[PDB]
Amino acid sequence: KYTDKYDNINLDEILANKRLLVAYVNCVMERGKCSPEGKELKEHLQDAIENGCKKCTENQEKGAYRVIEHLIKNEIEIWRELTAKYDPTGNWRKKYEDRAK
Ligand SMILES: OCCCCCCCCCCCCBr
Ligand SMILES: OCCCCCCCCCCCCBr
Ligand SMILES: OCCCCCCCCCCCCBr
Repeated sequence: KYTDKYDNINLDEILANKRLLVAYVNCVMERGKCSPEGKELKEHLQDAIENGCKKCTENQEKGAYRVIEHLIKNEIEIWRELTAKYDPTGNWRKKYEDRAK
């Protein structure tokens, strides 16, 4: 089971501040420095894609959808690079895009 120690981080504040959001994106894309939380996310994202969040907490599932919907609607280029890197066979791309729409 993934740790819940970072589960009280306010995702709304991150999504509303481009500088904060880009820091996490560059970390997960393996082109920028990581915060402790960013490193933890980077280290579990591939696994979560392979098993549909089987080890995610309820807060992580809810938070993943919040972040993903925001990217699909407002940061298309970021969404595309993330899904291409972590989900190259497209297990979830159409499913999340359909929900967002
Ligand atoms: O439940 C919250 C734990 C994860 C803490 C990191 C939040 C990062 C959210 C921004 C992700 C941007 C796409 Br890489
Ligand atoms: O259905 C595929 C899920 C895609 C999003 C997975 C988010 C994984 C969150 C990992 C949290 C680790 C603590 Br920082
Ligand atoms: O095709 C699926 C690609 C999934 C990439 C989205 C990663 C965003 C995860 C954010 C984690 C937040 C949980 Br608090």
